[PDB]
Amino acid sequence: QRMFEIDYSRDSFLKDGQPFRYISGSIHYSRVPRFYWKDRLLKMKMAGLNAIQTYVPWNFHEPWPGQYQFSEDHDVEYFLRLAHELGLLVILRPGPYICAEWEMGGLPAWLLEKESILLRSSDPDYLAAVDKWLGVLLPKMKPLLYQNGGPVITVQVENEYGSYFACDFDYLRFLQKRFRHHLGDDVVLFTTDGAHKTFLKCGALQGLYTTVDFGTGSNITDAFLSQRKCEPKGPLINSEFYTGWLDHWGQPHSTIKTEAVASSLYDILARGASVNLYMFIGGTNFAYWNGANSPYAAQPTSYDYDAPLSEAGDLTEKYFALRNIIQKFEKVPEGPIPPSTPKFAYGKVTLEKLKTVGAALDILCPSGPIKSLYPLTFIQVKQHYGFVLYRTTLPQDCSNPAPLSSPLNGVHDRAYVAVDGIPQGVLERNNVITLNITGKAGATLDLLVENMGRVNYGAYINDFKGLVSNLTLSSNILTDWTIFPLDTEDAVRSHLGGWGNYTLPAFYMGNFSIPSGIPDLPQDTFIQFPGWTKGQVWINGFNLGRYWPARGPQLTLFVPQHILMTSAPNTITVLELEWAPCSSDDPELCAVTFVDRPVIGSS
Amino acid sequence: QRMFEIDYSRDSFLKDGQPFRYISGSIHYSRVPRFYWKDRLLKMKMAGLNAIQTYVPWNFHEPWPGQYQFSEDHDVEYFLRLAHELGLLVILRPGPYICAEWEMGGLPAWLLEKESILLRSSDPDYLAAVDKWLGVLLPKMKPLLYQNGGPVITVQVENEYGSYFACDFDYLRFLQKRFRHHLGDDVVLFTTDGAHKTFLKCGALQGLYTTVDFGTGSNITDAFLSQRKCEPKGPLINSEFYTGWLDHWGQPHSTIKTEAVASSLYDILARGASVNLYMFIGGTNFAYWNGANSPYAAQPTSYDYDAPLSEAGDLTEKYFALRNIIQKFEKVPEGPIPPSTPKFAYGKVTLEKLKTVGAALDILCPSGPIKSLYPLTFIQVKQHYGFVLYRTTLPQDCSNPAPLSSPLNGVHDRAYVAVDGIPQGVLERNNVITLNITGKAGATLDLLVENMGRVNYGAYINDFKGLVSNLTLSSNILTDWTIFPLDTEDAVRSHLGGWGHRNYTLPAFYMGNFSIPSGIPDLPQDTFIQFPGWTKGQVWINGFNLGRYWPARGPQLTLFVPQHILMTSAPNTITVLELEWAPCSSDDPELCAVTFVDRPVIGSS
Ligand SMILES: CCCC/N=C1\SC[C@@H]2[C@H](O)[C@H](O)[C@@H](O)CN12
Ligand SMILES: CCCC/N=C1\SC[C@@H]2[C@H](O)[C@H](O)[C@@H](O)CN12
Ligand SMILES: *[C@@H]1O[C@H](CO)[C@@H](O)[C@H](O)[C@H]1NC(C)=O
Ligand SMILES: *[C@@H]1O[C@H](CO)[C@@H](O)[C@H](O)[C@H]1NC(C)=O
Ligand SMILES: *[C@@H]1O[C@H](CO)[C@@H](O)[C@H](O)[C@H]1NC(C)=O
Ligand SMILES: *[C@@H]1O[C@H](CO)[C@@H](O)[C@H](O)[C@H]1NC(C)=O
Ligand SMILES: *[C@@H]1O[C@H](CO)[C@@H](O)[C@H](O)[C@H]1NC(C)=O
Ligand SMILES: *[C@@H]1O[C@H](CO)[C@@H](O)[C@H](O)[C@H]1NC(C)=O
Ligand SMILES: *[C@@H]1O[C@H](CO)[C@@H](O)[C@H](O)[C@H]1NC(C)=O
Ligand SMILES: *[C@@H]1O[C@H](CO)[C@@H](O)[C@H](O)[C@H]1NC(C)=O
Ligand SMILES: [Cl-]
Ligand SMILES: [Cl-]
Repeated sequence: QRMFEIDYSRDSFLKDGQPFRYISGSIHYSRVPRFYWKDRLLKMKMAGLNAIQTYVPWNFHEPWPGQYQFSEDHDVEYFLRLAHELGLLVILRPGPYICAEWEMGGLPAWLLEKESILLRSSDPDYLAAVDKWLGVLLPKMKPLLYQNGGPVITVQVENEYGSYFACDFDYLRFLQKRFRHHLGDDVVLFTTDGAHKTFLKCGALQGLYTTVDFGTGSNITDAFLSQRKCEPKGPLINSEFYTGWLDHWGQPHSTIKTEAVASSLYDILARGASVNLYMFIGGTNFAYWNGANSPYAAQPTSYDYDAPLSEAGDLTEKYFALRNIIQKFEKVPEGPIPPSTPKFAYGKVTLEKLKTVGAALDILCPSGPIKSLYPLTFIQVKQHYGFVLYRTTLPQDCSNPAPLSSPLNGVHDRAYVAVDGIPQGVLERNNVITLNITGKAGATLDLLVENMGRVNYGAYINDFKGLVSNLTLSSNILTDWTIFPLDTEDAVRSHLGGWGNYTLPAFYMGNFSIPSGIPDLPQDTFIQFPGWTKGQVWINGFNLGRYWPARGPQLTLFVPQHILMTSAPNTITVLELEWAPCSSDDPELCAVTFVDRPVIGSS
Repeated sequence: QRMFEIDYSRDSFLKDGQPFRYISGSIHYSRVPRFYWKDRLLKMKMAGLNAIQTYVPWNFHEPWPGQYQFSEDHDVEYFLRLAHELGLLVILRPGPYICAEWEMGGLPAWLLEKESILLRSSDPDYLAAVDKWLGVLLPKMKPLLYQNGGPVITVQVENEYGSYFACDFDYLRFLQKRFRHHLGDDVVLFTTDGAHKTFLKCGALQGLYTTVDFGTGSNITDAFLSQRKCEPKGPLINSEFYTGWLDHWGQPHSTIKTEAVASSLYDILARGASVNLYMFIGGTNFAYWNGANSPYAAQPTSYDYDAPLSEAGDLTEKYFALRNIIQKFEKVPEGPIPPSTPKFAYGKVTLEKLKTVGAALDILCPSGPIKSLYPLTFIQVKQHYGFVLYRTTLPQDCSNPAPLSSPLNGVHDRAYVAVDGIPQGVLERNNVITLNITGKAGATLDLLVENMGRVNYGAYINDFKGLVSNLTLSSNILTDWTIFPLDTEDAVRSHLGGWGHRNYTLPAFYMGNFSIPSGIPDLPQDTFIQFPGWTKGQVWINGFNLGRYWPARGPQLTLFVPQHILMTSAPNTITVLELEWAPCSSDDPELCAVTFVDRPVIGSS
């Protein structure tokens, strides 16, 4: 009965045999707690959007081969039924690579167990993994297709493949074939590339509808001329019309002026194109989900993206401006719009040192260490995210400062160094490849190595983390390593088994109570770390992401109220990696602050 | 052993043998929805108060004799446990008369079934009923007494008795005897009166600790000296230190400056005096609970009182300044203060007229009317609050306007008049006792009479309501009356029988529905409803009577709507009973509407 298709006559979509144009906003269910899905979707519907667009991050659902996460916050099918229920159509972007400022562009790290794998190509081991994944994901998506009573109207194949070096058309044909096998022959399949013949050359394929992306700085006539070169008939489509842009730690927060977004949007819409706003809400890279660009620069925890809905889902000026623009082409729904959530400043919460990482290896590594003559990568020791401790012992005496070095810039991505429990400093990928250490002969040399996010774009998406090449001490190669994978998540959640200048990396814990019986508490809040330097934060064992007040521009992290409790005290755990304000006699300096406003744009 | 006593040697209270003085705030549980009890008491705790004071309005708990309300919003026992769980002490004021700008000063209207009753006196019928109420309420309060493990440290007997004319000391001794009977010999019993010998004269009694009240305009030294005259030894106590004042419809909203309150509080506390702030939160007079003053002037729906916590419980600047003053004397609790609740503007909701009151008689009055030669009062027809319809026929032709009058000024308190379904205007207690009417001989004369609130202070608390004396037409007494007491609360919850039982316009019901989405964490929120183009009436949402609106007079324009009576997915039904003029006649539906705004307007122009 229900039909969605391209008609090449009036250069648009037909939905059930009538002209249709979509006005869509991106929302990534993996960046919004499920608790807030309906709030974010309804606020989108109230803006006049007739569709949403989302990415399926493969690594978010298949963290090990044959092990799947489809429940609760990982419940993509529920997210799509929710959008359908609210009268929203869906543009589905299942990858397998999605880019998206997300860890390894969505590709699982365990693909790198074949060290020579060519990602995003007809590499047969890559293809076999993708097919297995498609064979799990696509049967789930099939009943959600418009034609089968669901909201899914079009499906993107890959993501900006014309920007990748490999240019493997056999790979794209494999995807087309497999998508067609699981989804049937009616579903509209499409690609998205940069709006210029140089990008379309390797991205476009026969039988996949070619669409472009571009933001407020591109000539709109030209951008659409580049799409029409590939598709002379059918809908003009901008699949990613930038409402804002991404951040990197240590760089200024990106913003795009409302007026530019509204002007461009009106223009796109008036030509009768379908369009998706990237992002409409950005949300947050919780835990270790953020990505990175080459040359190595990680994106921060916040994925606010200067979107119309702020990271916490607030209604912004930009929100109402775009709504006003869409009102010129559609009647938007009636009624008042769900509000920006109330925010509460819980104030200062004092922390106490629980344990250094060194002192906690029993619980961080219950299996015992892996021993190896040379250093092993994260992939080889079977850890994907977080931190691995690399231990050796000095061979020569170092009373005088000896150079500890990764000659091949093989510290991926940052390493916190200690000799016999004296902090020595930091090795930084691309930036600091040498550091002067001291200690006795037979001293324990510790390098705590952080994966700061796998690169999500470009040639270097095969980003093994860890010590990926040798380290040398006074030009001599350090050998005889004792490598500890670290179950930081497990250990924080069990209060490190205790259930019932630099400083050494350590866990700091405190807590705070919220009164019950109060109809408006708990509320959303923002955590601040003044005096801290770099680390990871959990509240009630929930990993809220990374803090780095030392680099900016993000100083506060979003804390959604639903992980806060009133029946029992809430516990905050910080893993500070470089310097904690906690030696002081004054214990009041060893503390975090909850504030009612975000600071993601610090100078 | 748990003890709380007056230390007469040391001019002080002893709590478990230690010196104690209290810094209390008034909160009336009958004026805050239960949903928000814990919110207000925690805000009051976080202010630095170590006690709260509250009244028990008898009529709130015994609407008819031997028929009690002690559950939910009427659950005083629970309110007190909640104050105790928060570590607050409680100063209980159970009347039996409480004043409090509350209908009849808390006295049940049914006491008036004896027309000649002398209230607040040793009149034997008033005593019997008081005694019966104390036998119900006081045994419930006994285990909440500090000595028995609860929060209650002192208990007020009567309320400003010294201001009342009767000066019946036997009455006071009767109360003391019965309070002692149910509560025991250790409870601290006390009285409150104006800070001046002319009030303390009839208020004070041996055995009851004498305390005073006074506000920011009183001389603190003179006030405490009047107290010391009755009580030479023991703690100084201002039982009602006014942080603001009451309103009346038609008068500007009363405010008292934060500075004057702060500096008076400082000085009271510098004396080592115990003090209670009246009000700390004021809340709302829902339904028909408001009182009035003589000469007749009703207090409005809002009981904001310019309190440190606003009507809807907001922290105000006054709150912070008062918290700061207390901090100078006492350590105040640590941690963040629960916030002002989020308010939400639901916007315009259109209503439409469902039925005039005239057309809804059968559902409003299902047992039928009472027939009487001359008019009967609300009490005689067994209705205490709301509206009573009086009906007769014109005994003569009035094709030329003829005067309808209540020569003895006996329309209590407002009558909405119609002849054969044509509205004629309004009769008003004091202001307008005559109204010109037209109609044919034998036409139906209707007077919809509103009880605007029984006087809560003065000699005139025996306020019957209704047509309390005869009407004349062209000077001749009108006879043969058909009187319909109106069951408006029931009729509204059944949607005028629609849902079954599992210039002027005719008084009429207007209804309209609005939805709020489910699965949104922060919806529904508190709101405020406004009535642009409407005149005077009653409003319900989901059958919860939010009180009276009178935007024609002010100063209150909005009414407070607590979030917990609002529902998701299921439509919320607004019912408006407009009494004088509805904006609903033109061919513009969008005029027939109300608006929900996110800020209160109780203090305008
Ligand atoms: C020249 C920049 C091209 C890199 N592409 C980007 S950076 C921001 C966005 C998101 O990553 C999105 O997932 C990409 O499709 C397009 N894009
Ligand atoms: C000037 C006459 C004073 C009448 N008493 C009042 S008006 C405000 C307050 C409350 O009504 C309160 O219930 C009374 O005790 C004292 N009082
Ligand atoms: C866009 O480019 C076209 C040429 O294709 C040109 O005619 C037009 O002026 C340009 N518009 C803007 C906004 O620069
Ligand atoms: C190590 O020490 C040598 C000699 O003291 C010095 O030249 C060098 O700068 C040091 N390492 C670094 C960080 O450059
Ligand atoms: C380290 O050096 C040894 C010996 O030269 C070599 O076998 C090994 O491959 C090197 N490892 C890395 C990661 O460079
Ligand atoms: C937080 O928890 C610790 C230990 O569980 C406890 O000592 C403290 O009272 C709690 N609240 C704080 C830190 O104020
Ligand atoms: C209050 O009255 C006393 C007399 O009892 C007087 O000494 C004092 O000056 C007065 N204070 C004020 C503020 O008027
Ligand atoms: C009633 O009408 C008479 C004229 O018959 C007039 O004198 C009088 O002022 C009117 N009274 C009122 C209350 O309008
Ligand atoms: C009504 O008038 C009659 C006759 O004067 C009188 O007996 C009676 O008391 C009056 N009733 C009222 C309620 O005024
Ligand atoms: C008002 O809502 C009630 C309850 O659902 C219903 O009985 C009535 O018919 C509704 N009217 C409108 C216009 O929605
Ligand atoms: Cl997307
Ligand atoms: Cl009180």
